[PDB]
Amino acid sequence: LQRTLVLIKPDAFERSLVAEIMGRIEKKNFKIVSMKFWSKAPRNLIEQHYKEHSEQSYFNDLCDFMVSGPIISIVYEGTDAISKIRRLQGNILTPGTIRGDLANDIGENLIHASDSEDSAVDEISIWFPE
Amino acid sequence: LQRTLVLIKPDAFERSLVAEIMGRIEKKNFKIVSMKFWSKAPRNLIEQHYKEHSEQSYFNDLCDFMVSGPIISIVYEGTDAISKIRRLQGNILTPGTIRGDLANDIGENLIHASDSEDSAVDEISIWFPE
Amino acid sequence: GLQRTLVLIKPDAFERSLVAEIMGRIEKKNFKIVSMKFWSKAPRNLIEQHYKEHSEQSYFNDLCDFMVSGPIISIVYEGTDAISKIRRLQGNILTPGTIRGDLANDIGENLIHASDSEDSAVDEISIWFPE
Amino acid sequence: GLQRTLVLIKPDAFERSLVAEIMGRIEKKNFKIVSMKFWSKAPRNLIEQHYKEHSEQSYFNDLCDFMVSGPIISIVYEGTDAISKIRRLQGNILTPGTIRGDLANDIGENLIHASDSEDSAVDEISIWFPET
Amino acid sequence: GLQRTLVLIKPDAFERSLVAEIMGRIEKKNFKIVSMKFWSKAPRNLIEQHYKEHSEQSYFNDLCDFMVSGPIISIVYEGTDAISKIRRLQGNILTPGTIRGDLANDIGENLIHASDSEDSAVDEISIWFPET
Amino acid sequence: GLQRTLVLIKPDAFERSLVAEIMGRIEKKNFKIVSMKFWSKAPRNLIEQHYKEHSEQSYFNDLCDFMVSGPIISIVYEGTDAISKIRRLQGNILTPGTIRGDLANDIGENLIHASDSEDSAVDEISIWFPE
Ligand SMILES: Cc1cn([C@H]2C[C@H](O)[C@@H](COP(=O)(O)OP(=O)(O)O)O2)c(=O)[nH]c1=O
Ligand SMILES: Cc1cn([C@H]2C[C@H](O)[C@@H](COP(=O)(O)OP(=O)(O)O)O2)c(=O)[nH]c1=O
Ligand SMILES: Cc1cn([C@H]2C[C@H](O)[C@@H](COP(=O)(O)OP(=O)(O)O)O2)c(=O)[nH]c1=O
Ligand SMILES: Cc1cn([C@H]2C[C@H](O)[C@@H](COP(=O)(O)OP(=O)(O)O)O2)c(=O)[nH]c1=O
Ligand SMILES: Cc1cn([C@H]2C[C@H](O)[C@@H](COP(=O)(O)OP(=O)(O)O)O2)c(=O)[nH]c1=O
Ligand SMILES: Cc1cn([C@H]2C[C@H](O)[C@@H](COP(=O)(O)OP(=O)(O)O)O2)c(=O)[nH]c1=O
Ligand SMILES: [Mg+2]
Ligand SMILES: [Mg+2]
Ligand SMILES: [Mg+2]
Ligand SMILES: [Mg+2]
Ligand SMILES: [Mg+2]
Ligand SMILES: [Mg+2]
Repeated sequence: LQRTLVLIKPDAFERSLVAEIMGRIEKKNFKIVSMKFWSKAPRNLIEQHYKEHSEQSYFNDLCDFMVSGPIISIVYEGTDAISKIRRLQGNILTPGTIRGDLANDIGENLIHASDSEDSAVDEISIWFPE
Repeated sequence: LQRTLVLIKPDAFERSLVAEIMGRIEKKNFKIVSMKFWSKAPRNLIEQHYKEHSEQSYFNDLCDFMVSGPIISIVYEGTDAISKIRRLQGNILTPGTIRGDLANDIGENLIHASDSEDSAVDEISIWFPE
Repeated sequence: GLQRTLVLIKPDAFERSLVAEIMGRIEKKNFKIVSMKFWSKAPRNLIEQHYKEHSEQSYFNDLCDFMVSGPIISIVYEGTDAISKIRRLQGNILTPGTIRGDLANDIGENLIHASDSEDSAVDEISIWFPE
Repeated sequence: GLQRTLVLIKPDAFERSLVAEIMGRIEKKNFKIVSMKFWSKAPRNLIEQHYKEHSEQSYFNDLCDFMVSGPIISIVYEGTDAISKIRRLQGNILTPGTIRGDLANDIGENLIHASDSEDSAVDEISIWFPET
Repeated sequence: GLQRTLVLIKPDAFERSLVAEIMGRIEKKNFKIVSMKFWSKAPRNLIEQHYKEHSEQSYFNDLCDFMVSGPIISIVYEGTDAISKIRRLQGNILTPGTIRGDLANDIGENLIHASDSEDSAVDEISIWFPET
Repeated sequence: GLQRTLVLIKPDAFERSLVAEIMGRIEKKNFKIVSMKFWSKAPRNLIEQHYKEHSEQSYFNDLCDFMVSGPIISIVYEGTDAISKIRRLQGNILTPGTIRGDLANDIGENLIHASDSEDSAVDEISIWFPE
């Protein structure tokens, strides 16, 4: 039984897919543990969240995009939660997942889910320092 | 163009209807303006929110219920937003609405939506004092 | 005020693959299945009892003919005020939001029966669930 | 008996990605497609003919500019009582359960048009499918 | 050609209100119901017969106590390649797109059983529908 | 990497009322309709061109027969990497999550065609949209 961090990206709000995305996590029996609405995320928070990528050349376009609209940060709890929600997120190639059914751009891909126990602990501390 | 207050009640979490409910408001083109997750709402907040009802004999069962599980408080924005989201909420008698399609008890009815300009201003100040 | 009502999923439901869709609308309003029977063909006897009140109508035989034209499922549903709330779920072909309102388009081929009163329920339930 | 009626999927439907959602509700009510055309941009005179009863109203020009602001789909549907049944499906932005009731929140950007009468239906059909 | 297979809707499905959701996915894949029974409580020997290949495992008793903890529905489905197609629909809790992949998160509370072979299928069917 | 691909909604789609469901899956993956035509009956000519590569197969005539058995809609879709992504949406009757995976159950009656490569798209698009 784990906790993991999810961000619902601005494009979800654009395309009104917010509930669709959350619904898929709900219908798999994961529980909201805490949650925040950000009309525009503090760019500092975004930069930390993507620190890993600061050296990639796409980094700035990424931060620009993540701050160009609302986002929701969620802490989800459930059995094998990190691994499972990752699979649920999927990729824009494989049907059945969130990115597989709804997303279409390597950049505008609707959702973030932590990919490891370390990044999960880390990403939760970023959005939910308390 | 108005702002209104919505609560998603504990029974929504019980029955995993949270996204279903939010989805219906999203698909009608209303926008999240701000939002809070409460694993257990401060009973003080609940009592204020339902002050109007303190004289009714059902009052305490009501507060007990509203605090027996998570709730989400949302500020929604959109044309005629107060009136419309009210209609959307509906009642447990009329199909097509949230309560009409999903709820079934006069007490456990999934959602709250402000019913007037005054109560809307008031209810937003309660959950979102800033 | 807990109650019980009798529901028939009609042959057009199977024909058109709307069995899950119909039941799911009843399930989402928090009604519980209490008894259920699948009938590949319903005894013309049982049908005529079910629609005994209509025996003196022009449409009585085409009704029966149709009700035996394919499978049907009889369900006993249970929940607060079930008799009347499931009735509103069923609705009519004129009111969007209901089962007939969204999915049906014909006076006769209309997907679902639901008891219209307590007398009818107690009565209908007996027909389909003699036990 | 069988009627035919004319539907237009408006540009807001394409923008908001509700084209399948809309056609879906009509499909699930057991109505069939007889004719269908996709217009990346509907010609302005077609739009102006289609709304000709509206030609004197203040909103007339803005309406047409809107209906021309993006793609539209015109569809002839066939089904029992199609005209009235599909009018009802469309509903309005005050009626939960209908297309405009669940999905629309604007007097002008309301996703869909359907013929409102036997004659307006026959008329509207010849505009979008004159080759008959 | 046509096969028949046996499905069980488990008690977790009734608790979580996913009975229509589950049957729906099989219905949309074009499989037909031939037989169906609702059990408010399935008799324990039926459950124990149904899982008899499992009788030596540690989990055997807990499994049966679970399958008896609430209602279940048994269904015979008919369709082309039904056994394998419906096994695949069920999937597992690691495979998005399937019943267990989208809706389940427990090794035991996994909503649905379907026959996994021609023989297990014929066998399982006589257990729940012995009157044939 | 914007692309265009040709999609056919087959006669089983209409027969079974899955036209909106199919298109909606394409719409939700953010693909845009660029051209569209409804055909109450498709010219056996156009079909045979479309399936010219299969002309030497056992199934070639039943294929054609079926493709003319009811309406079809040809759609030109457009979006990043559309040719290949719509192909994965279409999937096969063995893989849940795809159109065929969820909705189809037959080698032949399988609801939808999508271009399998750029050559096929450019080629197919021409057949159905000569203009
Ligand atoms: C790898 C990669 C990422 N990105 C951007 C878009 C993504 O939203 C974000 C994160 O990408 P990445 O960390 O590779 O994937 P995930 O979202 O599964 O963690 O960085 C690109 O724009 N191009 C790329 O090649
Ligand atoms: C009127 C009423 C309310 N309640 C409880 C349940 C409801 O969640 C809450 C509010 O009821 P009310 O203010 O009447 O309706 P709304 O939710 O539309 O504002 O009070 C009862 O339990 N019984 C009653 O008769
Ligand atoms: C009234 C009527 C009913 N029927 C059929 C379909 C109905 O489900 C059944 C009884 O009709 P009715 O009492 O109108 O509907 P309900 O199912 O709501 O009781 O008989 C007709 O075929 N034609 C008719 O004119
Ligand atoms: C009344 C009205 C309609 N419209 C648009 C949206 C309507 O679909 C169309 C015709 O209006 P109207 O005839 O009132 O609505 P309906 O479409 O139900 O017949 O014109 C406006 O843009 N402004 C307006 O004030
Ligand atoms: C493996 C396993 C199964 N089960 C339950 C859930 C399974 O549906 C059933 C049989 O297990 P198994 O044969 O592994 O799964 P399947 O249902 O895919 O054949 O028993 C447990 O309760 N505990 C376990 O460790
Ligand atoms: C291979 C094959 C195809 N068909 C039909 C249905 C297929 O959609 C069409 C071409 O077959 P195929 O190339 O296998 O499928 P796809 O549609 O993915 O190209 O011909 C058969 O009826 N039987 C067969 O064995
Ligand atoms: Mg990553
Ligand atoms: Mg009130
Ligand atoms: Mg009646
Ligand atoms: Mg009008
Ligand atoms: Mg097995
Ligand atoms: Mg191929």
